[PDB]
This record gives sequence, structure tokens and C-alpha cells, in this order.
Amino acid sequence: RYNVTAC
Amino acid sequence: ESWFKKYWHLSVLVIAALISVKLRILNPWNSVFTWTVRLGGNDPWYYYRLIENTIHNFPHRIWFDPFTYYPYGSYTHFGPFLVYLGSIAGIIFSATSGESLRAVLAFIPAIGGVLAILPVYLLTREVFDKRAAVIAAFLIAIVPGQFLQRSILGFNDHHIWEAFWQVSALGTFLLAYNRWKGHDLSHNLTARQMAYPVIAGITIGLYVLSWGAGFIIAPIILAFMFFAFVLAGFVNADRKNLSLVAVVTFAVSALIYLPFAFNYPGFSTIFYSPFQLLVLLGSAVIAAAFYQIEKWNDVGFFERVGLGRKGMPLAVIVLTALIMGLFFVIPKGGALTIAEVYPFFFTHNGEFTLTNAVLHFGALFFFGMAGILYSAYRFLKRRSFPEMALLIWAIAMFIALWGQNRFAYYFAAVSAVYSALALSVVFDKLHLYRALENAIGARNKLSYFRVAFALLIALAAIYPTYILADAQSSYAGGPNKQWYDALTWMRENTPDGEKYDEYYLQLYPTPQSNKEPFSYPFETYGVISWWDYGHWIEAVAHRMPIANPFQAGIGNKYNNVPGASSFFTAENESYAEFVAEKLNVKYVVSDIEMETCKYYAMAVWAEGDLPLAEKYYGGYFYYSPTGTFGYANSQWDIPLNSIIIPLRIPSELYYSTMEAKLHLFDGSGLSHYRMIYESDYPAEWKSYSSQVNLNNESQVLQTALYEAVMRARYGVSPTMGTQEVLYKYAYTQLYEKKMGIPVKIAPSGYVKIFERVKGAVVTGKVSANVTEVSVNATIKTNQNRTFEYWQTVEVKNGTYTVVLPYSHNSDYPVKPITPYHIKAGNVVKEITIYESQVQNGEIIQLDL
Ligand SMILES: [Mg+2]
Repeated sequence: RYNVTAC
Repeated sequence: ESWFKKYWHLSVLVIAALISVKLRILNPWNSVFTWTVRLGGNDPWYYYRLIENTIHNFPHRIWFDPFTYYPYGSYTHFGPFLVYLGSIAGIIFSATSGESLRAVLAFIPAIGGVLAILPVYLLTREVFDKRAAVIAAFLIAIVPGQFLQRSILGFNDHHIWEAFWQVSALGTFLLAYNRWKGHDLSHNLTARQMAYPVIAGITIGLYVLSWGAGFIIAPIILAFMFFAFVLAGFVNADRKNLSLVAVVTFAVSALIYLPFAFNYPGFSTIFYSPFQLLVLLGSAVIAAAFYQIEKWNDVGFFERVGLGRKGMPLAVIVLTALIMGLFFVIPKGGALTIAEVYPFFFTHNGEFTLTNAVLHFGALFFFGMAGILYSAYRFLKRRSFPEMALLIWAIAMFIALWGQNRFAYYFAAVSAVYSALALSVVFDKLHLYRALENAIGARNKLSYFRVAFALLIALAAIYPTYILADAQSSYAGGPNKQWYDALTWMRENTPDGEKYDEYYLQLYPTPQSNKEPFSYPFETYGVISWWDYGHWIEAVAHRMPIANPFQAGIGNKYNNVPGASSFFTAENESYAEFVAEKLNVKYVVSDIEMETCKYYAMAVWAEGDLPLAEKYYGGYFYYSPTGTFGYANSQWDIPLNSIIIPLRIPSELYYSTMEAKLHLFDGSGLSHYRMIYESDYPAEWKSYSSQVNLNNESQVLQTALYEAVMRARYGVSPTMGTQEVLYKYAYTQLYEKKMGIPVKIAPSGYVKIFERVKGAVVTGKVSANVTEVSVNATIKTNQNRTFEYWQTVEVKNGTYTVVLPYSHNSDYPVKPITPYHIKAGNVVKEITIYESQVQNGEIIQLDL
């Protein structure tokens, strides 16, 4: 939920 | 009776502050302070870079960073507030770089979350009662979700100070309205009263000095003036002093923002440009404009003209249609695969659900809605202005929340302030306040039966809220050991180490545009990867990433823009080298996440549409109740009652892409990229290695199919390490007719690093009767994992030409164990290639 692409 | 007369509201503040310290510092302590101080997410790592740079050149900081987005460079929209605050904090505690500096920054967001109790108390104390202020101040200390997760130790991002100063501004401004209203006989100033709108301007100032788009608070306050004026026939307020505290607050804030207002040539709503300086100065003029409309309305300007007090709002309608009528005079969900943004109150498949509102606010969302609803009718009858103004801010934060996930931290204060109202009402009418009054003092006429339900309501609003925040705060959320150990290795074993460390700290000029490749003061090279790891590669490995979390360096394939999406989704090496050379890359860093769950985002980014990325994936594994492995290309070939592994096995197009040729094939089948580093296996397969050896097939395949099924019984998919084995197993079956690189089905390292190499161009003549030449060499990685490199070239004009990337005396820990076994028909040789021919691309002759 932290500017990471949807894991 | 002796201490709890004034210190009752202050002890519970200390209690609320102590629960905040437990959730934000104590819960995630063993996850932040591990092998290294683990700054979570991706943003707090770039702040680590800017603060480390600002301490270098103190008291002044950069505004353009050519160290990221390697070919051109990116501007910095990260506010100077947190950059300076973390820089002053880093120098007082004598921590200027490394883990020392990060350890100090870990406390910045946690402290901000604890201090956030004050403005929450302040804001709702001035619109409502001190009782509800105590509740809201307590409620904001345990509200979970994105407000909590970004207030956690080791997450120094601007989001906590974003809602901090945003609520601090509304409180100080409304406080400036209360200390000023009725006071107009020059007492409006008195060299004391001035400090209430002044401190409101410093809050708005520090709000914009921490977030670029912080100027959005100005239309919100201007909306207060708008509705306070147009509703003269329904709401009462001191429109004169309300306009004074507005023009003073806006002018002071604009005076504080003016220093940093020229760090971006041209207007921009995010970057620190003179645009935000015009909004704050302009809002002051509109505020002073409202002042003279009210001064005219005092003399009956709209009554001596024949208009009527029913028609005074039209004067505002006119003026607020001119300034907004003369201001101009002087949808693609594919590019938004990020987790921060997506339609709130809506499923990722598109369906209304409140599970988002529960997971980010607990019970405070539903107690807040009941609070907003009562505050609407409480204003609809009392006609109090600051209750209406607070509603406007509540609606504003709900509009922003309704569309974008990211703004869940802006609504935590909305829910906490309004759940406190809903709680303060049920505590007054259920005699819980009388009970707290009389069980300590003199007895009143109450009912213990109503008091019991009053605590039962409090539990329904506090237990689910805390039980979520308690569990959501037991982790950091940064780079794992496999990524940190892989990036610190790059800082040490890649060339130009000291040159990058020196340019990492230099103050960079502010260019007029970054369309041009930057003029680098030395021999630079680029490290390409997915943009999620751009801030990690820069702040840890101290290299230059083409793709960064600034939404830059991605490129695409539908327009042939060189980037990370066009590179990793390239289908051949020819198009791969194109984007590679255009961006001056040198190293690639692919992990197990790019190979599996993150490839769909890369496929969409390069295609610029979702249905175009559907061609990269195929069917699913089903397991019939009869216990048989199966692959159904569609969803109607699936046998009935058969359990489905919730993993989208890719199609044949993915298996011949760049990301697959890198991490899935361990660099085999390539001619210009050799593996130089491989991190340890994923954590789930490292614990599986204690009982199962990873080199034999049908043994690792057995334990992999067991983990997939025993987890597919629930609605979850197999782990990332298990996702790799299924991708390798489906390769030996769906790509069986081809098998360009027959790979062992086995897990690999979590993070791998390759090097773009010219290659030993080996050519020669062949026996003119065979049409291909194959080369092979067993290669050993730094994890002692063995694999076989392969490459096959055609025979043209009776000659051949191979480009071998790997070398036999490399300084990198990944190098072959056996010489190159070349073969053409039946003649074979045993040749060894050393680094002098590999790096320089030397020409070698060898007939067969
Ligand atoms: Mg951010």
C-alpha cells in the first residue's frame, strides 16, 4: 500500500 | 477531586499519547531495527537521500536530482519542511549518513503521529465541546489504516505532516475566528489577537512547505467564506473579522511560502513553483474582497439600492463568478496499477463494498458517519457557522477519499473528530458523564442501566479500532534482506564507486528542462529495473536508476519510448538492446516479484491498456477430485468440483520476453547479459531447504504442488517462490515443443543482478553441412546454485558468430565452473574466455 505496484 | 479537576483531560491525553507511542514505536520496533534500520515503503528512502544531501550542503538543499531517472533526471516535489526537519534532527544527534542518519529519521513520522493528538484536540475543541475534544484526541491515537501505517516508526514520509498541518490549520484558523469575533474596536489587533491568524498562516505555510498541493486548503477556507456569505438568511457569523483572519492567514502563509516559491520553471500544482504563491496571495485578496462586500452590506448597500437582503448573496455569486471567470484570462486505469490509488468503497473488480472503510478506520468510520449526520441536523437547527465549516471540510475529505485510496489518512481526522461527537452525545444522554461526575463527586439523578449501555457503545467504537491498529502496526514494510544485501553489494563491487558517492552528495543546478540527457561530470552508467526499486537502488546502492517511484522512467511499447516497461517486456534481444543503449544502461536488477506478480503491471505499462496485456497470460492449474494435475486454457474446460490454483499461468508470449529470459532462465539464452549476483532464495523456500534438496526435479516439484493446493483451499495463491516453480513447470509442458532453454524446475534467488556486456564475438567457418552452432557452459552462482547456460546461432554463408557474455576469470562471484562446450554437427572444442575479450568485445576466430 506504499507506492509499490500491486503485489 | 484534587488532581482530576483540570488534569482529567490532560491525563487522558497522556494516556492517548502513550497508546500512540506503543502502536507507532514499540510495536514495529523489532521490524525496523533489524539487520539495518528498515525505512519502510519507497518514499522514506528518497527523503533519506535528500536529507543526507541537505546535511551535506547545509543550510540549503537541492531541487533537481540527476542521480535518478538516469538519462535525463527528475525534479523534486518533496517539500522542504520534512527535508529540513530531518536535516536539523540529523545534525543535532550527529548522524549525517548511513544507518546513523536513518535511525534518527525513523522517529520523525512516529513523533508526528503522537503530536497529531494536539491539533485533533484543538480543532474539535473550537467547533464543539472540550469533552468531544478529549474523545477525538483519544480516537486519533488508535485510528488504524493508512493514517497509522504511515505514522509508524521507520516511515519518514510527508503524509503524516500532511494531515498534521492540514488539521492544525483548520484549528488555528477557527481559533483565530473565535478569539476575534465580536472584537472589532481596534481590540481586533492589540498586538496579541494578531498572533491567532498569524499562527494560522504559519500552519498553512508549513502545510504547503511540506506538500506541494497543500494550497488546496485555500479553496476550502474560501468555501467557508462563500457559504458564510451566501447563507446570510440562514447562518450567522462575524463576516467582517472572519474575512480579516482569512486575509491575514493567507498573506502570512504566502509570506512564508514565498522563499521556496521559485524551484520549478513554470506553473505546477505539485512541484514548488510560483503557482502556489499566487493561490495563497490570491486567496488573501478574495478574502479582503469578502471584507469590503460585508463593509458595504453594513451600510445597507443592498437595501438602499432596492435589492433586499434576500439578494446580498448574489453579490458574492457575482464576485465568485468573476474572479473564477477571469482567472483563465491572465480514466486510464492501466497506468494506475499502484496500490496507493484505486476507487475507495469499490472492489478491485468493481463492486461497492465497505471493507475498505473498515480496514482503514475500524469502527470510527461508522461512528463518524453518524457524527457527520447528527452534526448536519445539529447545524440545520442551531445554524452554527463553525459546525457548517467543519462539515464542508468533512465533505471535502470524503470527495477526495471517494475517488482515491491514497487519501485515507485525510479522513482519519474526519472520522475521529466526528466519532467523538457521536460518542459525546451518547455519553451525555446515557448518564456516563453523570457517572464520572458523581462516582468521584456528588451523586446525581442517573441510571446505572443507561451507563452500562454507554460503555457498551464505547467498546464497539474502541475495540475494533484498536484491534486493527494493534495488528497493522507489527511490521515495517521496507526492503527485505534479499534486496538490501543485493544493493549494498552493488555499491561495493561495481565500477565508479567513489565517483557516485561523491556525486550522490553534490548540490545540483536547477535546469530549465529535463528533456535533454543530463551533462554528467564523469563516466556514468545506468541501472534499469522496475520503478518500485528506483529509490532503493539510488539511496542504498548509490547508482543511477532509469525507473524511479516518481512515476518516471517507465516508457512504453505502444510509442517506443525507452524505459523499464519497454525493456522488460521486450520479446527479443534486438529490441532489448535498443532501449538499453538509448538509456546508457549497464546493469539490470530483476527480482522474483517482477518475474511473477509485478509482470502484469509491466505488461500494461508497455501496452498502455489492459486487454493488450491479456495476451501475456493464459489459463490455470486445476486439480480434479480424482487428483490429477491439469491445465485448462479457458474456464469451461475446467472439470467440475475441481479446485483451481488462483495463479494466472502466463502464455507462450511471456516465456520469450526480457524479464523471463533474465530471472526465469537465470540469464541463459542471452548474448549480452551475464549474471553477476544472485541473492538468497525467497524466505518461504529457504525454510523448505532444510528437508528437501533443490537440485532434483520431481522432488522440488512434489513439495511445490503441495504448497499450491494446500493454500488454494483458501482464497489465497501460492507464495512468490512457489509461483516461480509453477512457471518453470508449465514451461516444460506448454513450451515443450520449443524448449529453447531446457531449465531445471527449481527455485532461484529472490534478487538477481546482470551486467550488460559487449560480449566475446566468436566467429568462424563450419563444415558447410550443419546449419547451427550450439554453445554451453555450466555456471555457478554466489548461492552455489548450478545451472547451464545455452545459446544457439544459425549458420549463414557457411559461417557462424556467437557472442558469449560470461567470462572465466571475472571478479564477480557468478562465473562458470566448466569451459565453454561449443558444438557444430559433431566437431567440438574446449575454449575458455577471459574478461579481456568479454568487456572489450574482442574478435575471436575459431573454425569447426
Ligand atoms: Mg509519498
